[PDB]
Amino acid sequence: WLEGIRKWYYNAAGFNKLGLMRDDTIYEDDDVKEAIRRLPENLYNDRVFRIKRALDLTMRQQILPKEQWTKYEEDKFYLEPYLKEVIRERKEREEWAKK
Amino acid sequence: MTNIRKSHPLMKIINNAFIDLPAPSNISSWWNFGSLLGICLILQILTGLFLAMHYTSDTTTAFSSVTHICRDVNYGWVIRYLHANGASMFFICLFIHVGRGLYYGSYMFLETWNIGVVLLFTVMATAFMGYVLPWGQMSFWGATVITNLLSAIPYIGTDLVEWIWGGFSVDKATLTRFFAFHFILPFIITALAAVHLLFLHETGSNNPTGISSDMDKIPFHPYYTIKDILGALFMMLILLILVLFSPDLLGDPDNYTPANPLNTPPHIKPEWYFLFAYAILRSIPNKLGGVLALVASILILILMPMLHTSKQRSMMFRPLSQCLFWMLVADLITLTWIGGQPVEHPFIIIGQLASILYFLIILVLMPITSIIENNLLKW
Amino acid sequence: MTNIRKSHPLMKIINNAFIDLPAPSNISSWWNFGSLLGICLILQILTGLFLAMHYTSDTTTAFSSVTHICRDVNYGWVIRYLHANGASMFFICLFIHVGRGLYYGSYMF
Amino acid sequence: IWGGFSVDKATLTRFFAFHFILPFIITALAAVHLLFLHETGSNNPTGISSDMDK
Amino acid sequence: APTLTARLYSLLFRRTSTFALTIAVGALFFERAFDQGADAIYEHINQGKLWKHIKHKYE
Amino acid sequence: REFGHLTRMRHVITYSLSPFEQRAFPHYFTKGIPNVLRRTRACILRVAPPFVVFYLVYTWGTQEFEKSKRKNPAAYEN
Amino acid sequence: LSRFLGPRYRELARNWIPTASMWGAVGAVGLVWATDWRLILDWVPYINGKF
Amino acid sequence: SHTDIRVPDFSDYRRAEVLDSTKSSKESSDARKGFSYLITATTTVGV
Amino acid sequence: AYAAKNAVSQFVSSMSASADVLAMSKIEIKLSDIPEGKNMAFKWRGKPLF
Amino acid sequence: LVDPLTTVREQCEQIEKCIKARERLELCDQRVSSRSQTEEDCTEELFDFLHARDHCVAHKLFNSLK
Amino acid sequence: LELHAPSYPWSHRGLLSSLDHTSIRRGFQVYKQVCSSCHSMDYVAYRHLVGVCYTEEEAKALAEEVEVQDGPNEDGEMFMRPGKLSDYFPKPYPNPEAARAANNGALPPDLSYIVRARHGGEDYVFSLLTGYCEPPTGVSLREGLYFNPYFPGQAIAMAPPIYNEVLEFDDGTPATMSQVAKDVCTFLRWASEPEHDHRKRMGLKMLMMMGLLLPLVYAMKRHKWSVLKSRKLAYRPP
Ligand code: HEC
Ligand code: HEM
Ligand code: HEM
Ligand code: HEM
Ligand code: HEM
Repeated sequence: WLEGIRKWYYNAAGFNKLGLMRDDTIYEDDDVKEAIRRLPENLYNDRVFRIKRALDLTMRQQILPKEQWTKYEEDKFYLEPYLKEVIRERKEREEWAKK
Repeated sequence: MTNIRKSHPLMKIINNAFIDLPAPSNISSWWNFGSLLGICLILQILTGLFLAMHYTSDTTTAFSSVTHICRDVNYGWVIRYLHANGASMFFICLFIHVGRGLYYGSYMFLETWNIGVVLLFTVMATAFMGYVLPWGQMSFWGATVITNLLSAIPYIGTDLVEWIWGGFSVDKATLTRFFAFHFILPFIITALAAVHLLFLHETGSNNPTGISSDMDKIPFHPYYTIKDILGALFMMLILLILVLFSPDLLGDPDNYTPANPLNTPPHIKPEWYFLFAYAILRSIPNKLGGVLALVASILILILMPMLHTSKQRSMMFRPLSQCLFWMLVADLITLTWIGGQPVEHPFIIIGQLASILYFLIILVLMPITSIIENNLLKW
Repeated sequence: MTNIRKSHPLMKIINNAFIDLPAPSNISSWWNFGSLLGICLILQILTGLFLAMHYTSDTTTAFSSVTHICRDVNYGWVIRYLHANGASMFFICLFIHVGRGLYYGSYMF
Repeated sequence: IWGGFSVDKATLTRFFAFHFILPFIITALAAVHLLFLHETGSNNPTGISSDMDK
Repeated sequence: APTLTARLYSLLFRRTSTFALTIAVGALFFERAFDQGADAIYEHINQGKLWKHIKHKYE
Repeated sequence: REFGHLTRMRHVITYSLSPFEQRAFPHYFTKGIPNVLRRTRACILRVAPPFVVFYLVYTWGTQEFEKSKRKNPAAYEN
Repeated sequence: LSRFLGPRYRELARNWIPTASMWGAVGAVGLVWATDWRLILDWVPYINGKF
Repeated sequence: SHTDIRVPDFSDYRRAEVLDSTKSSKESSDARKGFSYLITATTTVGV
Repeated sequence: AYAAKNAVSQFVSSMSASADVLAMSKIEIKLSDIPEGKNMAFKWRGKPLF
Repeated sequence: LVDPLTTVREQCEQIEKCIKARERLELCDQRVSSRSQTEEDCTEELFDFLHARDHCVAHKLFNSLK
Repeated sequence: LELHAPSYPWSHRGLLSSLDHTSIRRGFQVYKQVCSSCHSMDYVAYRHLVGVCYTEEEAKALAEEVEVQDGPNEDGEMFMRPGKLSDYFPKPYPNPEAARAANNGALPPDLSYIVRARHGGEDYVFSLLTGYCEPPTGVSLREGLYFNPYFPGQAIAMAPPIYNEVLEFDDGTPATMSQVAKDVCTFLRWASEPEHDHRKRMGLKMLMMMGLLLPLVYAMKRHKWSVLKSRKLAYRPP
């Protein structure tokens, strides 16, 4: 039901077409930058290569072959725990600042 | 020894600015419109300086001076129509540029975006004052209405309006003032462009994907230089087609009758670029409300960064936001069309609906849709 | 945190130019004529802009326009004579600066 | 330069346009001037390097 | 055998000085060829509708 | 932001052939045309519909305005 | 916004409020004087000697 | 692992003259450079 | 502050309406010339007058 | 001297669009003339006829002109 | 209500076509002999005719035909002189109000930019020149006003000015009303845009030159970018 429309949006958004994953496309604010610098090196190198390949594909206005597109289930939110921890720590610092 | 390009101070600045500036490899043709704006500004400055060598700003001689430029001056017609159509090309490229900024989330570069809004205001003022200079019927009466719009401001109001007019109504003082201001403003625009480029270089350039491209950067000199030259050639193709094949396509014919303060032209409309704001103004009946709406139409670009609720910078991977963005573009086209058309029964309601939809799309629909998208992507 | 004067780019340039610029402690009053020239240039620009709001470049109306500025524009005479005499002050400061450069070997730059 | 056989209306209009535009070029050249000056600092009256006493 | 492009590169494209002269000399002749060619086309399209064509009658 | 220290990247290998030893327009039509059609197919679903609405409104607005200008016979009837 | 809705921020606000009020007074006087706004100056003693 | 990697094939893009792997590029170097620089030269003439 | 007020005021009033323009504030219309039933129009304040 | 515009104009009256418009113009002219005191005019119907006529006239008039 | 002018197949309408200077020559004759007693071409001078529709000797003769006031002679008296090339076309009426008083208070416009100023261009002018029709029923034109379905308001203040055989073209062309209208409209088109011929010539030149350059610049751009276009990438984690 909801998973149907979410899967629709996943296909509608093209980051699977470029071989990217959802966390690769997040906007790099300060929290995102801290989360990135907290990534383990394997995850970090995978991220940079994915983004480089995507930028290359967009440069030539081409898309990755259909079999190599990311799968909605296979997509893994590598950055989510680190980003959540960064956000939680920032929230605590703000809360201490409040009073 | 050292490389002169790196070492020498002025050459160092030029090198970092244009030669060896790290640029993303994937920026598309939409990014060429900034360099196209620069070329348009330079062409306008040269063209207007050469026009001013033959233009006298007195009301008795202004229209006769433009006729002298068109007829007697060697290749004067080429220059005059290059200027007139270059203004339209400037505004086309500005609209496309701001559209690119909205679509690809380039507004996150806060200072660059704000300096850009300031530049848009300056360019619009420059064009509005410049259109008065030929002193045709349309020039005089458009100036009358647009300056009379300022009377809606409470208190200062009439005082400010007459101060700008230099008198009770638009007259010789206003024409000369507009000539002087139209001369000086492009140079301020040129300086603000340098400020704009500085702020952008602080943060680099955004890519169509919207993801940081520090991993994939290419030197500007060996690539985007020839790309921008190709874009400039295409722009010259379009502009020269306008200048030569259809010289009076984007201009109202009623600017060729000398201005008569005692007779209103059959229709009073601003130039095509101002038409959407003219329609927005006409939509609201109250004068002060119309002026505030006209100001807000442009100032909403200031609020655009604050209204960004999506987790993805660009709309490339936001299909619903893409649909809303193209609805906004169609709405702007509709507003232009309404502004061209007279204020009668069919067009009044269309204009009101278009204005409401424009503000709604920018303020409420786009942020809510972005939030829905984030929820869809399991954020 | 960082000081905005030293970190914001436009403010950084302005600071390095005329706030934290290391200047010699013994420069004389002959080293004020450069800033005087800059002030003169800004004054000439402002005054000429206000003059041009009433100046017409046609031969039939040039002299009449200058007379109109002198007699009819409110405080027009102040602006006009400010321009005319500011040009002379401009060249006074230019000559003095050239002389300072010759005398103190500033031409080595 | 005259725009004609002698000084006349054309020359007057050209001189107005040039007299308008040139001061801004003067400002740009002055900016370059100050840049080059700041590259090497400012000479003091004694003519000796004043880095100790800045 | 050296191709025509190969001969050009050695003879006049290898050194920018020769490369620049070829452009400059080429620019001179191209202008005289393009302009004459352009006018002939414009004259042919507008044959009998221009003063040059109809000048003989009134002179 | 100089070129040397932009970011940190590891174990990425790029092979790039010279401009002179490769064709400027490899498969410009053979592969370009199918790629354009693919790009058009994806984009037209989103870009076009908003503009289609404008064409309807433009047509309806022009028709309605012309209808208003036309005389009402009932007004001059009786 | 919710970040700044805190008691310490209220304390800072109270601390700077008199200063803000004084700056507002400076601005008001500046405006009235620069424009020579007669509406306000009319009441002002010995400034009413003008106009 | 340096030996493991091998340069990918670029034949689809390689110009016909330098497609052959048994022919030294020096013979066709002048031809190819002449082609490109001719394009540039005619561009500059028009400009 | 006093000097700056003086200078800026002088420049802004230079942008204000000039004496010649203020001279034409009022007009003298010849009623006798105007024929009955005709809306003879004039330029008053640089604006059309009916 | 027969003016070509006169001849070309006649040719529209044969055309059906001119035929229908002319009949509408004639009828509306009758109604206005019949009514003693009416504000109605034939201008709107006249334009329909002239618009149809002139459009036909434009295509062929210049051929006769020389 | 308004009636738009039809798109007549003008010779100059072609993207690369221009004005027939034979028609321009006949058009000036219509203006000089008919639309000159009213309407004043201030911005067109006899010297402009030198390279368009009459030769220099012919232009000098035409200029000499009319008489023009000259500057103050000794004793400061204005005097008439034979005329010269530098003189612009004479204005029939001394002042606009004199022109109004001589035409039922209807200022005759300046033919100079009449084409570029009125929507529809030469098509409109032709339509209103050859459009004067009988007033429809219920219309009561004020005396001194004439019925023209193309003039805004359909109440023009000039009587049909172009009737068959109104003038005699020196070229021998039969002076029909439509022929006269076409000639005068071509002349007005030239007057509004004297650069028309050179404009089309420069259009042809820029078209051909851009057709040359854009492919060449594009080839250069693709040649420079091909390094990236063909670039291959590989990820080799240890
Ligand atoms: C004598 C007086 C004449 C003659 C012989 C012609 N015209 Fe012109 N005209 C005249 C007057 C006094 C007016 C006023 C009517 C009005 O108020 O519109 C006009 C009108 C025109 C117009 C339209 C003006 C406008 O609406 O902008 C045009 C385009 C025009 N007249 C041109 C024209 C041409 C091409 C003629 C013969 C070939 C011609 N006129 C005859 C005065 C007079
Ligand atoms: C005379 C007016 C202007 C000039 C000369 C100008 C120039 C430029 C140039 C050269 C760039 C470099 C990138 C590119 O070219 O795409 C740029 C980028 C940018 N400009 Fe401006 N611009 C102008 C107006 C504006 C306006 C009106 C806005 C916003 C309302 C704006 C906001 C931006 C933004 C957001 C970018 C970022 C582009 C990116 O992310 O790569 N500019 N501008
Ligand atoms: C850089 C941005 C500029 C824009 C957008 C601009 C825009 C315009 C426009 C729209 C007109 C009216 C054209 C017409 O209807 O005839 C005009 C006229 C004019 N402009 Fe500019 N202009 C610019 C720069 C300049 C500069 C730097 C000068 C310097 C002198 C200048 C001098 C003139 C003059 C003299 C005219 C009157 C001549 C004429 O209208 O043909 N312009 N300008
Ligand atoms: C409008 C004209 C000018 C402006 C606005 C200008 C501006 C300045 C300024 C602001 C300074 C720094 C202040 C100072 O050193 O006193 C300076 C210094 C200097 N200027 Fe000028 N200047 C102008 C004309 C000239 C001329 C005509 C020359 C030489 C022919 C010149 C050569 C120099 C030199 C050599 C210095 C270095 C002085 C030192 O280091 O002690 N400038 N200029
Ligand atoms: C370094 C800057 C400048 C210098 C040295 C300079 C010099 C002069 C001089 C010597 C005069 C003659 C005044 C007289 O005879 O009374 C003059 C007149 C004038 N200048 Fe400038 N000028 C400068 C900048 C400008 C600028 C920036 C403008 C306009 C934006 C301008 C516009 C005028 C005008 C309108 C006049 C006529 C004033 C009159 O007739 O008395 N000038 N200028």
